[PDB]
Amino acid sequence: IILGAGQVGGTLAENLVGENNDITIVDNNADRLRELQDKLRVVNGHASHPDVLHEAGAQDADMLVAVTNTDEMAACQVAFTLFNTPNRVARIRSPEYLAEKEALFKSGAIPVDHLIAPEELVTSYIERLIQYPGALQVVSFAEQKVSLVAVKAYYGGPLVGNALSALREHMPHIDTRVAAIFRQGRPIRPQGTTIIEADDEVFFVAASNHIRSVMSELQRLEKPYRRIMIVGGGNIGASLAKRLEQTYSVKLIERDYQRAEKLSEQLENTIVFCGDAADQELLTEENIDQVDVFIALTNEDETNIMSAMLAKRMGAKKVMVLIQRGAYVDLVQGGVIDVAISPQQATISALLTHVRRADIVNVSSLRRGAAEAIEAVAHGDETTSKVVGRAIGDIKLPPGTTIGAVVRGEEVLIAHDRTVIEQDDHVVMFLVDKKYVPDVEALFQPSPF
Amino acid sequence: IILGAGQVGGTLAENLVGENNDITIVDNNADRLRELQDKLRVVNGHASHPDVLHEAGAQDLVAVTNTDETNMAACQVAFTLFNTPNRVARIRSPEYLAEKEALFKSGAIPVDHLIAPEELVTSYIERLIQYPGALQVVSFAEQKVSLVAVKAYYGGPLVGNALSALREHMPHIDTRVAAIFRQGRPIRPQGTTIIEADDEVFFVAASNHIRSVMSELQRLEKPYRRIMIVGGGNIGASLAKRLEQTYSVKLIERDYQRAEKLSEQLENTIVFCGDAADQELLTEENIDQVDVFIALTNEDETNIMSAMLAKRMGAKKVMVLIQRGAYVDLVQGGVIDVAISPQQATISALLTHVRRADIVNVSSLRRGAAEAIEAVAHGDETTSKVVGRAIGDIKLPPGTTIGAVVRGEEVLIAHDRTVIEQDDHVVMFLVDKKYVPDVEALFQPSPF
Amino acid sequence: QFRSIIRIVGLLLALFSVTMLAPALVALLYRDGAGVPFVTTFFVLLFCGAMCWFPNRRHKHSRDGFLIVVLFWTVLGSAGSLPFLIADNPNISVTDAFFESFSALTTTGATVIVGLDELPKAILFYRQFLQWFGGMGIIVLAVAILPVLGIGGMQLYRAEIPGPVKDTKMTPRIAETAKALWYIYLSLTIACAVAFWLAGMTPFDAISHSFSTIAIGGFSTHDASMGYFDSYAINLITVVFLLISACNFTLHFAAFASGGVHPKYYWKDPEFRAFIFIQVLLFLVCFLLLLKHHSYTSPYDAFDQALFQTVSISTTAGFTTTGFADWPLFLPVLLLFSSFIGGCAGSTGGGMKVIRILLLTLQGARELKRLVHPRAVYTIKVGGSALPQRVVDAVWGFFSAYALVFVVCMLGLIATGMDELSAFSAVAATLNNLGPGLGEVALHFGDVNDKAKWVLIVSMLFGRLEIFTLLILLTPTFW
Amino acid sequence: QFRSIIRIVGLLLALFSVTMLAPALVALLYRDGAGVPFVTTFFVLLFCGAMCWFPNRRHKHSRDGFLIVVLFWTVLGSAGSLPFLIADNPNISVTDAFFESFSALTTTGATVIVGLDELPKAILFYRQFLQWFGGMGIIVLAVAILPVLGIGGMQLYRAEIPGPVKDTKMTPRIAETAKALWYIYLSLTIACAVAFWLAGMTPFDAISHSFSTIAIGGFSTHDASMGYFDSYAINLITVVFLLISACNFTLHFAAFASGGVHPKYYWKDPEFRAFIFIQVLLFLVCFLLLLKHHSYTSPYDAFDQALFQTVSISTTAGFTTTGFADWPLFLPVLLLFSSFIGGCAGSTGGGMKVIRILLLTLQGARELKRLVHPRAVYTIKVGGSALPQRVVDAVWGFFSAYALVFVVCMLGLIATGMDELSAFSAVAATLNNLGPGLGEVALHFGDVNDKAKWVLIVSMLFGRLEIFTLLILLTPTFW
Ligand SMILES: Nc1ncnc2c1ncn2[C@@H]1O[C@H](COP(=O)(O)OP(=O)(O)OP(O)(O)=S)[C@@H](O)[C@H]1O
Ligand SMILES: Nc1ncnc2c1ncn2[C@@H]1O[C@H](COP(=O)(O)OP(=O)(O)OP(O)(O)=S)[C@@H](O)[C@H]1O
Ligand SMILES: Nc1ncnc2c1ncn2[C@@H]1O[C@H](COP(=O)(O)OP(=O)(O)OP(O)(O)=S)[C@@H](O)[C@H]1O
Ligand SMILES: Nc1ncnc2c1ncn2[C@@H]1O[C@H](COP(=O)(O)OP(=O)(O)OP(O)(O)=S)[C@@H](O)[C@H]1O
Repeated sequence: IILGAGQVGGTLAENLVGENNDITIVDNNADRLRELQDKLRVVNGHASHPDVLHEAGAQDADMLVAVTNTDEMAACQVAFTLFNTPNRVARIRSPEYLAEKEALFKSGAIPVDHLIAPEELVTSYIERLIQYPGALQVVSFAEQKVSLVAVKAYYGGPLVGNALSALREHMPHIDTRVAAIFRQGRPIRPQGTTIIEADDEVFFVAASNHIRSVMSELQRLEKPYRRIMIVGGGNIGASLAKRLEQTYSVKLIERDYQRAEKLSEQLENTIVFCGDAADQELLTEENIDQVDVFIALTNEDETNIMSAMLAKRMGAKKVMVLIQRGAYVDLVQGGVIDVAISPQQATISALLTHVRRADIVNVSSLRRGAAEAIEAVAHGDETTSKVVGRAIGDIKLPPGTTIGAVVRGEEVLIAHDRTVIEQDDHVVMFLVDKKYVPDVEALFQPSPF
Repeated sequence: IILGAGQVGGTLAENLVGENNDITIVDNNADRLRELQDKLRVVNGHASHPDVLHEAGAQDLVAVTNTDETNMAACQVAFTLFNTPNRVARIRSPEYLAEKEALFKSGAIPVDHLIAPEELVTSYIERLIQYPGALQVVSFAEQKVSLVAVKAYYGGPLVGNALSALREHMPHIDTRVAAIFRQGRPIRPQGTTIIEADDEVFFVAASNHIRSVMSELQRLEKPYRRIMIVGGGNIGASLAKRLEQTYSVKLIERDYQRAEKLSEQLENTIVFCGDAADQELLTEENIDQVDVFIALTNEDETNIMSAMLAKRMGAKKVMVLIQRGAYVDLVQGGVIDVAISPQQATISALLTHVRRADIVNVSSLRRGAAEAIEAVAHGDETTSKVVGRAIGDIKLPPGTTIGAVVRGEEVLIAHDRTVIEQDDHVVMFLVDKKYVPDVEALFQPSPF
Repeated sequence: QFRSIIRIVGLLLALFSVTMLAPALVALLYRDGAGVPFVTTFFVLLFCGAMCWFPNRRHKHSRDGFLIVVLFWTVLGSAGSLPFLIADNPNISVTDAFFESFSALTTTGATVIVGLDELPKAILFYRQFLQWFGGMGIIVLAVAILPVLGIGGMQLYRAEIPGPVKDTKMTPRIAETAKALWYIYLSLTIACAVAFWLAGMTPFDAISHSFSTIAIGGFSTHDASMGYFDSYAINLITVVFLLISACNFTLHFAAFASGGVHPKYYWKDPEFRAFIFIQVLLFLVCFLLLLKHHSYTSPYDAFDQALFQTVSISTTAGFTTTGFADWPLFLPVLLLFSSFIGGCAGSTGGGMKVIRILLLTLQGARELKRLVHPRAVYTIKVGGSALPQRVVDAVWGFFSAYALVFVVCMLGLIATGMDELSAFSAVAATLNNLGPGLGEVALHFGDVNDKAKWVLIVSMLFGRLEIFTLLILLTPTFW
Repeated sequence: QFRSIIRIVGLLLALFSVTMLAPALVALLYRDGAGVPFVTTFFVLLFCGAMCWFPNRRHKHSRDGFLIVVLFWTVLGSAGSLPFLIADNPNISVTDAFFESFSALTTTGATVIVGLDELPKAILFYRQFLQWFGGMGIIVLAVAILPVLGIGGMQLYRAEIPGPVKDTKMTPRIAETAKALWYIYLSLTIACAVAFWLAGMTPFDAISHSFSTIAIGGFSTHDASMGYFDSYAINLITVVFLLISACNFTLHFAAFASGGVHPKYYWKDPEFRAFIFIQVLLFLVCFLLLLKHHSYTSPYDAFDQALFQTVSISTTAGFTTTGFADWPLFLPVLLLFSSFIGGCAGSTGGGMKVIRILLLTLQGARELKRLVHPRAVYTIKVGGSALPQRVVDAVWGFFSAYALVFVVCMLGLIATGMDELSAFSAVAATLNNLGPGLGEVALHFGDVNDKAKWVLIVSMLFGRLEIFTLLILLTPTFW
């Protein structure tokens, strides 16, 4: 049960329902709820009082997810105290509830079975891009072992105009495969006939262990980032600084003095400032022509863009913004701004890894527009499954879908046309159109046992 | 263990410490805390974090923040990880009452005793309406005994008469003057004292028979019929939901969107939309026939400048709600008949839990230096200086005068010829409160 | 827009034809009857219903909803006349037939056939069957498709009214209200049907009068409704099966949700709490006026006759078990005014349902209080929470439109040669879906003029559709 | 409370007696008349008016205002009956007299005296004079004291009218509306009075018919209103002096504020902009129906007869210059329905003033638009600024109360032995303050039963007072 009809609850309510699982969402906002009722049972809820919560759920019994306005927990306790509902996931944003998580949560006091701390997820994610220079976006699936890494094709690049299969004739060291191609905002599924044009998002597949190795074999692993610049003093700005001052030369820009002082107190080895983001003097005076990346983490998405647009004009090697609402990302990305990050496309990314656990499909982090990458599980021996033993090239997959890899236990087999799908595999594939999932969900799913 | 340095925490921190009991208060407001640290040990604290709360509690509960939600967390943190005793925590927001039975009688939240301020004042205000002519009603730890205060005017049966001149007859149920407040300053009752005009004559009365006392003194006016209110907030709505069934209520609320919900929540009440000083609304709605004009707003200035008007038009009575409790005597009397304080009633309830089983219970009649107290006499004649000795033979500190004695469930009015027996709850009036550990040392039994 | 609509139309015409089979089956199980027009109609409609949707099987998806439901009755009402036109046994004209077709389907109950006692027992089933079909039609529409539209008139109907009490799920609409409500419908029709058998009358009259009381129609297989057998039981069953069928069916949904926990669901609905008082006070005053007048020899008959007439006329049922012979002239008029207070909303019922009247009485008194306390704030009590100013407007515009149609439809019947009194007696009987003319033993709908019977059809729709549904058809904004 | 009220009462009774002199003066200036009852009344009332306020000369100051104005007509109306009881020339019953007293003072115009042509010329002046007095009464109350109370009927009225147009020097809430309006009143009565003299008729009929046409009136010194002289001029003056006298007098306040700047004040008031259109469309359709029927030989007579009847019946005037002989039955009915839309508010006026109908048509169409655009925001256009939700409620609660009284007053006339049609023809004629019965066969109010003649009095007050003024009298909240 979802206690919200927000972009999180709505994106779930759309993504999770394939009749594979059944849920009931709660929201006091009727115009948005019956809008979210399209995507399913609605239990409009007066401030998470028990009559809603347990009757909507605990009598029927199903997993509880609470994402409403504030962090202050009360609803998960109302579900745990008098009903004993299991597998409760509750988003908690405010740091103080995180900073003492160990005291509170590993004592079992609060009943959160699994946390979804947005500031934590986004700040960890941004450090994951910095670590592999040249990576636009990194895609994470339910299986930690496999992950996609995306690059940008330019003039003079090793990958422009070349034939896809022309790279498939050599398999040097660790190997890759192009699972997706995004250009001009709209999706192109990879084919043998497709050519890599300029300004593309070439999404390579790579085993999570050896990602850096993949990018250096394609000559795209630039020199490690050294000098970083940030622009946000909020929950994400301080967390990122507290994570990068030990390994990277950080500079911060905060426009509220009383907060700029505590950032000077909380960050020992960082230089925090007091200025507006578009203060041309401050950016020049503080050596912006030698910046390698210009992370922008503000409240208003307009400000992140109009400052990160300024700071590639001056001379930063790269730029990153934080488009708060997550439905926009692919529209400002590419071109002048190299990377755009979304917290509500990362908070939802973690929720579809708990909900989908043990299910037929796991929805990847690569959801942009209609396209989404998914990970499908093949159960059952050759007697109770249409897709087991059959070679990849011999599967009548729905249109646009293309298998990119296969995860087996703890090793990643790149999908080749000559590969065999064995039982209990986690197949990683790229859907160009997401209206086809219950076709895949019906193909891989084992027949009655 | 407290968590406030406010008027609640400060008034407690002042009242409770006679070396009889020991406590530790918590507050992030340093300038107020170490000021309140005069009035014991101060733990500077951030929210209900265990470091401050939990460590202070064991090996070294009252929780009075700005908010209820923070208070609930503190009682749970103390109950979950140490299993601390008692735990009284104030909760103001109504819905935590509306589902109190579901929540609290399920034992989920660990409040051992609640102090719901909106409820206490509104019950109190109904307690004055029930006895017409009563300025203030005083409640002690023992429900059985209580003081009732009246106002002496020209033409009253009690003006200029000698106190003892009223003590010659003991008709039916009897009374006794435990306190006399005049001009704002306290006069302890004596045989030589005469009841002058515009006094606060505080009569003693068994809680059961209060109306009987006031009718024997010919002061029980006609029952109130028509009431008028002025607050649409937490106290205004609660009072309306209590009076529309028995009294003809009218309400005045100046915020429409709140005036509508009051029309939904109150079936038999007439709620309005107007400012308190709207002469047209008060005249148009027949204020010259109002019997009492309770004003229950946020700003004390507004209550006065409106309750003064309603008396002028005029109403039969007026009542205000002076939010801070420090001025109750100053505004009271004269033009405005009655002034009510939530922080002289919220603290009145907290001094009945804390003081439980102790030597003294501090009454609700605390104003300025004067306060009424209830002292407990333990031990037989061998381990107590004050037991068996007749009242007239106790060398009480100056200003202190015994008014009554509560023995089990029966109220004995103090007479000079009375004997104090063991395990008594004596009710008396202190003009000066600096004498408590003298009384607290007099009644207290010698080592056993 | 129009394309997928004609798909719906031809689809329903086919379903109507499938209904034609059940009558003719009776005209062969019985052979006191003529069945060929039903089987001639079954074919011709199936073709004419199929011919429209075959080239229109193209599927596509508020302006849609208003135009459907005027076709649901216009098309089905016209198609209903066909059996009467063909058969020579009635010897009924076209307008008399279109009238009897609409009067049946609209659950009105106003007839234009003289001496139907001895008419065949096959055409006699079709009349009552059409009331049953229009009985079900109003239920699915009023509870489900119509409220969405914005003229729900069901409890706090306005647009948003998603199942009212014990409204859980409710995501499937019409389709999760056509299936579930049928069980109440069938389980109520049979209960009365066998009850009439236990009263003693023939299976046919037992059944074909159950199709009529439950659908609040008022038809009969006898010229006199329930004077054919002046037995207290039949009356007392017809009384109790009109009161039970008149109330909100969303409250009759208090039996299919975890068994019989009725009384809490029923009595805590203010519409049912006002349906009783209005029903009691009516019969109560219609009884004291009979006892003071000695209209009937024994007060048991007076009780029988009164308690049936107030609950057959103020529930829009339209059954006559008397001739108002010994009744004051002043009683049929009062009963006719009580017709406007039709059955509870969400049920087969007449014009200004109890809420429309309940809301009207509530709001009308508030305007009387404010006159003395102008600066006071007042609200409406009906439900748990007061009504939105949209709904109060949606009743007071409904009264206005009602007395706007009722006057134009009156000065339209006057012109065709009727008299002032008979016009009022007619439109108040047809706009409210009542049936009997009422008054000092007056209207017989055969005497009505040809071009008035058309206006009457024009009117009985206006009452059956919530008046606005068809009034907006001629607006410029809709088109 | 009650004390200072009786001061006002006896004060007006004295003022009414001072009026009694002008009739008796004519019964001695003229040679056909009887003056003793007027002078017998002059004395007895002056005493009975003085006896009440002498021991009550104590002065003291909403609940006050409602109880005054029901006494203003109850007391003065009863007092008006006295002259008729005494004089034996029209020997007439008490209830026939109380009726003719109220009918005159209430400006109704419904008479119960047969053959008044040859009645004395002294009682003939008193009947018309009482209409004049009630003509002034409505003006001072409708525009001044009544709006403050809470029932306005005056453009935007709920309780907040400064007159809108030239809202200056309004300090004296009633002391400068009685003074200033009288000049308009007198300057209107004389203009028509001498105009009738220029038409040719005797001074008496010239003047005593101006008392009748300037106020809403309806009375006559001839059994037939204006068929006594079928001359186009008298009709064409009575037409224009009813249209001019029917509309808002605060729009006639466009002459006493800096001279004649009329057209801007008149036409920019939406009530007058709808008074014309409703008046034109009526006569226009009442004309084409006469021309298509060849009811009259020459279309000048048809024009004369129609244009007078629509503007004598829709303005609540009540003048009959015909017998509807060649008129379809369908015309007197339509005209009676048009009686509800009487003269513009704030003037001698009908049951539902133009605004009540104008507001009703405006709001009723908004409810038709919202049905298609549910999420749209709509407003009312009538004035400069859209109306407060208080006023829209005060129109729609007024319609409800109107059709609540009109039905209770109807089932009250039916019981006394009348017939459904005649009751409707009576209460619609008295609630609206229109004397004629208005049918092909008229109601002649002599035939009305004695007990009904009381209910008619009860009713004509309800229309003259804004219906609520007397409806709240029997509320529990008021007492
Ligand atoms: N006080 C509340 N109690 C319960 N539910 C609430 C409350 N306030 C908001 N909600 C619900 O939460 C949603 C609105 O929350 P938001 O303010 O949009 O939070 P949010 O930050 O937008 O969530 P995301 O991450 O952006 S999807 C609606 O579905 C409401 O039903
Ligand atoms: N140009 C700018 N415009 C707005 N805020 C800015 C700018 N530069 C720095 N900031 C800081 O951004 C802060 C926003 O912090 P919050 O309001 O707490 O939102 P937040 O979610 O906590 O921050 P995030 O999400 O961790 S980046 C402001 O208070 C400033 O301290
Ligand atoms: N986060 C917090 N942790 C602890 N105390 C807090 C916190 N925030 C506010 N306070 C308390 O806020 C109080 C001052 O405000 P309030 O007490 O709420 O005002 P008040 O309640 O009208 O005064 P009272 O009732 O006499 S305590 C102090 O006791 C502070 O300790
Ligand atoms: N000048 C005023 N005249 C009349 N009513 C007022 C005035 N000012 C405020 N009020 C009312 O008092 C309300 C204030 O209530 P809240 O602040 O929400 O709760 P509260 O009433 O302050 O709590 P208490 O118990 O009254 S101290 C306003 O919303 C109005 O309803």
